[PDB]
Amino acid sequence: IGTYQEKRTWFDDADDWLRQDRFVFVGWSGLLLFPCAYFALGGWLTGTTFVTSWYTHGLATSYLEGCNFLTAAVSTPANSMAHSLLFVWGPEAQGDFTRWCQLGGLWAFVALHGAFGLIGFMLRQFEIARSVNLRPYNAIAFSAPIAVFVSVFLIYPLGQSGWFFAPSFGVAAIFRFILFFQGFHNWTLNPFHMMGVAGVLGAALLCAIHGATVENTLFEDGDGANTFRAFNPTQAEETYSMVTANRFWSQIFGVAFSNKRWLHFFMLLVPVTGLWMSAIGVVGLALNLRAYDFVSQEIRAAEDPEFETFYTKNILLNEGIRAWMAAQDQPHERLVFPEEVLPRGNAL
Amino acid sequence: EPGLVTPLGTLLRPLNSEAGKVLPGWGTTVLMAVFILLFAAFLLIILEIYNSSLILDDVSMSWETLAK
Amino acid sequence: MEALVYTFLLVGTLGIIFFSIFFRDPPRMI
Amino acid sequence: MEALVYTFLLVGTLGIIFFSIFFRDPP
Amino acid sequence: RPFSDILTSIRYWVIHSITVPALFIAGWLFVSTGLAYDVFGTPRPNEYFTEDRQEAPLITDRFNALEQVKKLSGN
Amino acid sequence: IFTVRWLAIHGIAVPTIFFLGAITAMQFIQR
Amino acid sequence: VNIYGLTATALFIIIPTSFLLILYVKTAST
Amino acid sequence: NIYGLTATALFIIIPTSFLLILYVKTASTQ
Amino acid sequence: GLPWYRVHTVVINDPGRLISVHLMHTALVSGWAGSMALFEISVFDPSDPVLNPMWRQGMFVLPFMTRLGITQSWGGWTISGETATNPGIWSYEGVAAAHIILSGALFLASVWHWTYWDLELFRDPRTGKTALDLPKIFGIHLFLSGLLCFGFGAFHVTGVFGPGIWVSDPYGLTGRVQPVAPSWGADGFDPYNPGGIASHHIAAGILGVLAGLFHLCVRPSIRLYFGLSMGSIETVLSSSIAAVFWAAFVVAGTMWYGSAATPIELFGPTRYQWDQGFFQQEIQKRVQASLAEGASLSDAWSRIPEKLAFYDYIGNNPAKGGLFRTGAMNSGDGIAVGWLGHASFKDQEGRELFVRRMPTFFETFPVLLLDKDGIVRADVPFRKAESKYSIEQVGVSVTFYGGELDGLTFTDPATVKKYARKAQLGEIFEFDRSTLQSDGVFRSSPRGWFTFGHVCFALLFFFGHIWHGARTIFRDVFAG
Amino acid sequence: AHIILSGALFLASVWHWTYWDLELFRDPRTGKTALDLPKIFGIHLFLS
Amino acid sequence: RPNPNKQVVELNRTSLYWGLLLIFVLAVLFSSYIFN
Amino acid sequence: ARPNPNKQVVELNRTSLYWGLLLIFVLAVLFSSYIFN
Ligand code: CLA
Ligand code: CLA
Ligand code: CLA
Ligand SMILES: C=Cc1c(C)c2cc3nc(c4c5[nH]c(cc6nc(cc1[nH]2)C(C)=C6CC)c(C)c5C(=O)[C@@H]4C(=O)OC)[C@@H](CCC(=O)OC/C=C(\C)CCC[C@H](C)CCC[C@H](C)CCCC(C)C)[C@@H]3C
Ligand SMILES: CC(C)=CCC/C(C)=C/CC/C(C)=C/CC/C(C)=C/CC/C(C)=C/CC/C(C)=C/CC/C(C)=C/CC/C(C)=C/CC/C(C)=C/CC1=CC(=O)C(C)=C(C)C1=O
Ligand SMILES: CCCCCCCCCCCCCCCC(=O)OC[C@H](COP(=O)(O)OC[C@@H](O)CO)OC(=O)CCCCCCCCCCCCCCC
Ligand SMILES: CC1=C(/C=C/C(C)=C/C=C/C(C)=C/C=C/C=C(C)/C=C/C=C(C)/C=C/C2=C(C)CCCC2(C)C)C(C)(C)CCC1
Ligand SMILES: CC1=C(/C=C/C(C)=C/C=C/C(C)=C/C=C/C=C(C)/C=C/C=C(C)/C=C/C2=C(C)CCCC2(C)C)C(C)(C)CCC1
Ligand SMILES: CC1=C(/C=C/C(C)=C\C=C\C(C)=C\C=C\C=C(C)\C=C\C=C(C)\C=C\C2=C(C)CCCC2(C)C)C(C)(C)CCC1
Ligand SMILES: CC1=C(\C=C/C(C)=C/C=C/C(C)=C/C=C/C=C(C)/C=C/C=C(C)/C=C/C2=C(C)CCCC2(C)C)C(C)(C)CCC1
Repeated sequence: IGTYQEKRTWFDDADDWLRQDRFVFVGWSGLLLFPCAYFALGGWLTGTTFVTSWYTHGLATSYLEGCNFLTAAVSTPANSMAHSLLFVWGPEAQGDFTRWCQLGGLWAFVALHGAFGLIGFMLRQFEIARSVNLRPYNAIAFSAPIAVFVSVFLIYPLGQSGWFFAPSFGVAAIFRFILFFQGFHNWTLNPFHMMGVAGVLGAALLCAIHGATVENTLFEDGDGANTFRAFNPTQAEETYSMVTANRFWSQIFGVAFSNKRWLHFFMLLVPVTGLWMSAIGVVGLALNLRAYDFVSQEIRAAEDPEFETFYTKNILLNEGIRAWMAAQDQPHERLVFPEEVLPRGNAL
Repeated sequence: EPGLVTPLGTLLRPLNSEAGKVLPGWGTTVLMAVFILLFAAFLLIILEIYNSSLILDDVSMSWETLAK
Repeated sequence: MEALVYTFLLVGTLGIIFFSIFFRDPPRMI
Repeated sequence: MEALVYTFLLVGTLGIIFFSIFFRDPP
Repeated sequence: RPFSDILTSIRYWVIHSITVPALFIAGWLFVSTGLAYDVFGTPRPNEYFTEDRQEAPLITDRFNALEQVKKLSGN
Repeated sequence: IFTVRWLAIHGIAVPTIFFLGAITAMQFIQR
Repeated sequence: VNIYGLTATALFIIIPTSFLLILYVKTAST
Repeated sequence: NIYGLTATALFIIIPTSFLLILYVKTASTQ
Repeated sequence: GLPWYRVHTVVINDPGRLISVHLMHTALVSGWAGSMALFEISVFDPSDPVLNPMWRQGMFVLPFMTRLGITQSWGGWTISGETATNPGIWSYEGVAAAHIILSGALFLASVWHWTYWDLELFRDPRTGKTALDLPKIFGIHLFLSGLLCFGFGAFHVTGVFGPGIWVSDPYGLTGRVQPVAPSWGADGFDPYNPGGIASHHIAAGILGVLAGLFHLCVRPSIRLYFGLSMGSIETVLSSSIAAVFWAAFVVAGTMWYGSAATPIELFGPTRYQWDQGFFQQEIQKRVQASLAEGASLSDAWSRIPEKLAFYDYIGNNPAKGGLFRTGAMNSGDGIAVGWLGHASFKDQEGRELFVRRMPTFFETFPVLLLDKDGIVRADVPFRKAESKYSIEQVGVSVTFYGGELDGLTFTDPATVKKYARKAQLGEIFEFDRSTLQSDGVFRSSPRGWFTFGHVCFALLFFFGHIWHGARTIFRDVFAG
Repeated sequence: AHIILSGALFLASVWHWTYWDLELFRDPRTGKTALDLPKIFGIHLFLS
Repeated sequence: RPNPNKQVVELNRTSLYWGLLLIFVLAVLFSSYIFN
Repeated sequence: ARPNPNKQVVELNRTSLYWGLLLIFVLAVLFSSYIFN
């Protein structure tokens, strides 16, 4: 059936069945995407619904214990496990299930199955693009979320002392992670995070302007005020005036797009670059390579007691966060800070 | 038009000559799959030993292995 | 010294912005 | 690092000479 | 079989009216009988602080955590 | 009957209703 | 104030600028 | 050394960039 | 024509310029290796090998040369501080000169191959077009790689013909270049077992030779040939990028977590040795053994080598530096000079007190003096706060055993406070932050820099693999 | 003051570069560009 | 022998402006950290 | 304001480029030792 018109085998029949068009496109990558993603979602839900974190973190995080949607999470394993893969059949759990769920292995289960689900999803995007005969720019775009997930949930915990310092799958847990980076890593001051936030805000800006400009430069292709109905999806004529939009934005802003392909490629390119740079910054953080302090200003402040800048105030705030949060954030250190050593504004 | 001729090129011609030839059918794909499965099992063994998730009596999995 | 470098960088960026706004390639066949 | 920059300048001059010798434009 | 025909058929309604409440009561009993507290190891609202520790548990060693978690839980 | 659509819909629905019942039951346990 | 920082900044400003000017002049001449 | 190193770097770079720009302009038109 | 990001695509359709360009890149790499070797040899200070080792002075390529046998230098000094009896041809300067000469030869070969691109070797006699039989090229190159791997494993690492690799004791006190006997048992898969390297290289060389012979003889299947686009040069690029970023991830992991291929004498101690108090436990074990044998505290603490105490210091932790804290470790906190001896803090009642050591996370950590039980007995009252457990209020005294200050006992509250602050960081050492005008903030060892660079490169090469594989699979739509 | 003068002169130079085909530089008889060098010299010497 | 695979690189004024802006913005962002 | 008749383009052949590069590098070699003092 191929180039040389040869016979058909098991692989041919499997390929014909898998790629058959239906409501739910399975594809070859479906065998990987569907079970992994299904078990990731199931693990997250059954963990945030029944499983607790009393023994791993000393916290109560579940619906059964009385937490709502915002303060429920699947917490990471205890710091004692370090970087253990923590299989249900592993030496830690010895095959037991209730101990395994009680020991924090459900986080590792969810994270690993979700990562493989992401891989399967990108493979599915590739398969769909090949089937429809289109350039697979969607997979190139989706590369950035995978990079962010790998940097934050896998590479960073591996660089640290264990899975304990990974983000936990929950809203309040993510907020804790964010504040932890602020207090300890000075993550706001890292230039890579600056480039990432610039990219994300620029992507939102581009989306807003493109939508408004397209919707405010339509051609009068029909009667009535409801312009949405005046559009035929099979038409071969442009639905908005590129020349008018170009002139308007060149006279308002100063520079305006003149190529549709370049415009949409720029929309694709900005956020992908932003999150890739954020991922590189997080990779740098994983090894404690922090853009924490400016040596010149620190020396000047130490020498001159009258020297104050917003940078020094941020340093003081970070020190306060660290000292007041590490007491309960990291139980395995067994830190007991006397009330007289905690940093505190003396004014009271 | 003919290309440049060198004694080394004449010697090495047969290596690059048989270009594009294929073996009809599926060939040895099953053997390749078996070897891939074996390599995946071996890599899993290595990763688990190194991760301490697979403890063997002989191995120590620490710097004290250098004391043996 | 470093303040002069920062000022030069900012002035150069502003000059590039001005040149891009004004001395632009005229767009044809939009 | 003065010796380094001296050597770099001399090697650059030698490279310019070599390129002029071997990569001259045809008449 | 379009979704309109799926909804219209009475066989689906009669076969689902005997199963949906069954699943709902199964979940309600799962919570109420206390099987959830046992299968998942979630402490009951009276055994959070046992007299032995009176504090939050802290797992120490990974290899022997199997016995440590149960001795900390009071089991 | 046992098509892939049936499998997907039921696999997503049955645990959903079971967990909804579980949450409704948990809403009433006294603290 | 270190020489390394100033020279790195100067090189990073100048070399890509020269490369871009080369390419733009090549394009405009053609 | 900062003065001398900066002067040498600029003298090496800027005139070479100018000459390269002129040559690339010339070579474009065969 | 082409945009600025496609200028190198002109080489895709002819092998000769591909050979020339690859030769140019290899020449550039060799030249960088030689130049960096020369620079590091120029900057290195071999005066003190126990307190100023290579990893303390920001050496990058020097440990890699030292790992495989090169130890002596033409300047009359060895890496161990001993005099060089006979440097020989294979010295650091010799290696750098060899790399430079190789770079020049490769540059000349690249120029020649660029000049003569039209060669009859690349043209298939059947159609007279430039074509490369990628499976057979892969077979030949795999055969060569397997042969080289087997040779390196059997003759160099084993020491049958070559010098051998670097082997050290677990605590990194006495490490030298020694031949290793390959271990074929289970312990051969222990990463900290040096014989595993030789066993791996021998076995992998044999298997690579066999696989090269197979791929040289057997032709690919038609289904596989068309499925993986074996007739296109771009698929090889995608597969190679995948392989290299996998290799980079593995290498970075091994470097960060430590292995037999990254001795701590060359790359410094790791993060997890300080996290788990490795050297601290060893020092305590030695001290307890000496005390049980019967000896005074000064005698017990004077038998601890200064090297072992130096390894037990937060300053040597790779995870304490900063992204833009450039330079060697010496440029931050100065150069180590000597050991001040172990410091013991005791209150007025005579109760023994210990300082809570600083965890790796905390840039700044409060100092706490706590008893054996764990209850805090003293602390510094922040900056300008009033306390009931201040150092002078409790009357804490410090006694030094061993080191430079052996036998001394300070009671001045300022002195006790300063020594407690300096001892919360681990063992107390003397530094001279004047020769290099050190800032006083910690830097990162070459281990951390190598790990950071290679993880970033692997992460970027992942996207490279994605893009090039997408281009290969979708060649028809991309071309037209 | 010197810096501001330099900026003003830069702007004037840009303007004079943009507009060059002035009737002032055209000979009334021939209609081609010309300069009556002795008279410009006289004016400039008077000003000096 | 002349190479059939001959092509010329082009860079319009917009690309030049983008590149200059990118390099100057990167220098502005990273100068504070490089100088420290 | 119209197309200026005085329009001309500058050229610089490869020989001139080599001469200029050699002059610059030779001057730098000669004066670097003096400038570093
Ligand atoms: C025979 C020539 C030769 C020799 C003896 C050396 C020797 C050396 N080089 Mg040099 N080098 C050479 C050629 C040579 N080099 C060339 C041609 C280049 C240009 C590419 C370089 C570029 C270079 C650099 C940039 C550096 C060195 C360095 C070194 C030193 C450390 C080597 C090391 O750790 O390798 C370790 C090698 C590896 C870990 C490579 C692993 C290979 C992977 C695993 C193969 C995977 C693919 C494989 C084919 C899969 C199949 C496997 C199996 C089935 C067959 C050592 C003195 C280093 C140094 O300190 O010196 C300054 C250094 O930084 N070299
Ligand atoms: C894998 C690559 C690698 C690694 C791990 C190292 C590691 C090391 N090198 Mg080596 N080096 C390398 C490649 C590498 N080098 C190469 C390719 C060169 C040639 C340029 C050098 C040249 C070199 C010199 C000359 C010196 C070192 C030194 C060092 C040490 C200190 C590193 C440091 O200060 O970080 C600095 C880290 C950074 C500045 C982070 C930069 C990362 C971001 C992404 C840069 C982005 C810049 C961007 C374009 C914007 C620019 C803005 C503009 C104003 C500049 C360390 C052992 C020093 C040392 O002590 O050794 C004796 C030293 O003197 N290296
Ligand atoms: C084995 C490595 C390898 C090889 C051989 C290639 C080869 C190629 N790539 Mg791929 N690529 C790679 C890795 C590789 N790439 C990786 C890792 C990435 C992810 C970052 C990409 C992303 C990528 C894209 C997105 C595109 C290519 C394209 C191309 C083609 C033209 C490249 C060109 O002209 O750039 C010329 C580049 C310049 C003139 C300027 C580049 C300047 C950057 C900043 C690098 C500066 C030098 C750098 C600092 C040196 C250090 C390198 C580091 C690895 C040590 C060519 C076939 C293009 C293509 O095929 O188009 C049809 C294309 O669109 N590549
Ligand atoms: C928080 C932000 C955020 C979310 C939630 C999100 C979500 C999504 N984006 C998708 C697509 C995309 N996102 C893209 C670009 C981006 N996406 C971004 C940010 C996000 N994208 C950003 C910033 C960019 C810019 C680069 C692209 C280009 C695409 C797509 O093509 C794709 C799409 O088609 O969208 C509709 C979908 C992929 C579905 C999937 O993997 O199914 C498979 C399911 C899997 C793998 C299970 C997930 C497992 C996860 C990783 C772990 C478990 C997580 C828990 C279940 C939930 C945790 C709850 C929290 C409170 C912690 C999904 C709707
Ligand atoms: C003395 C002085 C000046 C003191 C000030 C000092 C000071 C604080 C300086 C700030 C320093 C500074 C610049 C810091 C920023 C540094 C920083 C974070 C750099 C980011 C660098 C970087 C590489 C980021 C990576 C991510 C990235 C690529 C971001 C790009 C973001 C970006 C440019 C977004 C686009 C924004 C934008 C305005 C788009 C408008 C587009 C537009 C005009 C569309 C119009 C339009 C729409 C249509 O729909 C149609 C149809 C047509 C036709 C049309 O035209
Ligand atoms: C009253 C308003 C006064 C003006 C307000 C400010 C206007 C500033 C406009 C700057 C545009 C620069 C574009 C250069 C490059 C250029 O000429 O672009 C030209 C480009 C149009 O390109 P074309 O569509 O013609 O391209 C056709 C293709 O075939 C080739 O590109 O315009 C854009 O891409 C829009 C995106 C602008 C994004 C601007 C971001 C803001 C500037 C960056 C941040 C500056 C910080 C300064 C800190 C000191
Ligand atoms: C195919 C292919 C490939 C690959 C190749 C390879 C590389 C292979 C290899 C393979 C291998 C290399 C395998 C191995 C395996 C091994 C094993 C599988 C082992 C096992 C063991 C055991 C089982 C043991 C057990 C035990 C112990 C532990 C001791 C005591 C006794 C007992 C028995 C208990 C690639 C991807 C590249 C590409 C494509 C093609
Ligand atoms: C090297 C040398 C030389 C030369 C030198 C020179 C020639 C220099 C020049 C220099 C220069 C020539 C400089 C200039 C500068 C300028 C400037 C710096 C300007 C500025 C301006 C401004 C800033 C303005 C602004 C403005 C305007 C525009 C108007 C309005 C107002 C404002 C303010 C806005 C020689 C050979 C003799 C030898 C010796 C050495
Ligand atoms: C050849 C030869 C010669 C000579 C030599 C000499 C005398 C010199 C050389 C010199 C040199 C001097 C060389 C060098 C090379 C270098 C390189 C090749 C570099 C590279 C670099 C890079 C690639 C970097 C990159 C980067 C940056 C920029 C920063 C950081 C980051 C990154 C990594 C991105 C003769 C003819 C006599 C003989 C034969 C041999
Ligand atoms: C883990 C796992 C398991 C088990 C089980 C499973 C797989 C499960 C799943 C499960 C699931 C998968 C579940 C689900 C659930 C869901 C839910 C529970 C939902 C809910 C929802 C809601 C509640 C909503 C709400 C709302 C909205 C949003 C709208 C409107 C408004 C409102 C608010 C109403 C086993 C061990 C056997 C194996 C492995 C895996």
